[PDB]
Amino acid sequence: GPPGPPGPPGPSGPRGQPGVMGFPGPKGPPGAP
Amino acid sequence: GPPGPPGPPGPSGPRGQPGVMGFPGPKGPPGAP
Amino acid sequence: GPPGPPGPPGPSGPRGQPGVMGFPGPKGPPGAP
Amino acid sequence: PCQNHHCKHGKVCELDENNTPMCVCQDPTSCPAPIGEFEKVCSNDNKTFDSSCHFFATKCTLEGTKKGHKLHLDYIGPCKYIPPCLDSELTEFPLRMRDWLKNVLVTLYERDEDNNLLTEKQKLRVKKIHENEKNYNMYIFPVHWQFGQLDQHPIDGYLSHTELAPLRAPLIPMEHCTTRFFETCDLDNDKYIALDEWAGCFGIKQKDIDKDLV
Ligand SMILES: *[C@@H]1O[C@H](CO)[C@@H](O[C@@H]2O[C@H](CO)[C@@H](O)[C@H](O)[C@H]2NC(C)=O)[C@H](O)[C@H]1NC(C)=O
Ligand SMILES: [Ca+2]
Repeated sequence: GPPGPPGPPGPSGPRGQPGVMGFPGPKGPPGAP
Repeated sequence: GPPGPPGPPGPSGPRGQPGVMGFPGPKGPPGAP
Repeated sequence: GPPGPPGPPGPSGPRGQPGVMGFPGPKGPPGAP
Repeated sequence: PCQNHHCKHGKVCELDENNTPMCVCQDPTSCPAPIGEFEKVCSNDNKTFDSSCHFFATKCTLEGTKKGHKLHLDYIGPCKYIPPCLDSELTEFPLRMRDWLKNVLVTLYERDEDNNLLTEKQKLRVKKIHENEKNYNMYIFPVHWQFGQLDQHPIDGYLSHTELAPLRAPLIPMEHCTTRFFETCDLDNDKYIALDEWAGCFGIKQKDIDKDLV
């Protein structure tokens, strides 16, 4: 006879790529007196 | 009867991890003399 | 008939979050004498 | 026949003489070349590897050496020179990091969409910490929260050297002072850092040490 139903959904995709480096630190604090 | 067609693709994987931390900000300017 | 083979693995994850903002810049040179 | 087998860090899937999944050590040779310089890791011996994988698959098929006991994965980045932590800097330091923690926290408050990064309680200590177009009255939580994150193997109130890795490693090559700052936190030299050691290190009086913030 004719073909039977279509298999289940497959595996979850893999993890994404790592984001980019982060905004540079703020400016350092002035060398007091 | 032969086996049906393969099924949907698995739900999308998980958002990749974050990225390395940022560079230290710039050396602060000079102060009271 | 037989249910077909499981789906294929899904879509890769999205890109990650950007890293963390770096350290604040070093201290400031002590003003001129 | 393999997709459904996940092997520990360092191992991969290879089929045994019966076609039934098993786990053996990885051919370091077959890992992704560093996508940049960042992907590389340094090692106790100022000796560079191309990636995490590359260190595992090396170390994996190893064990019980004495020249290897004194060899562990030192930090992310490739192996560079690290200048000495001068006392001037090693002081100027807790004040910088703890500030950085504050930001680290705040830079999370933003990304957290449904208690995935901060609880609700915390998200509301940060709230009361953010709103400040005004100093010590902030750092308190950060420092703690940080300590929280670490002490975890096992949770006991102390910080093993291994428990620091995830902060010491990614950090050393941006802050030479890092290695120093963490050994001179362990006041009593217990080779561990206890919350007290850890709070006073960041300039936090013991009257604010609220052991519930972790
Ligand atoms: C570890 O190895 C690195 C790099 O292989 C060394 O850093 C170098 O130092 C010399 C100066 O003597 C420079 O010419 C190189 O360009 C430096 N590399 C860098 C960081 O770009 C470092 O001296 C070694 N450190 C040790 C002995 O632990
Ligand atoms: Ca612990």
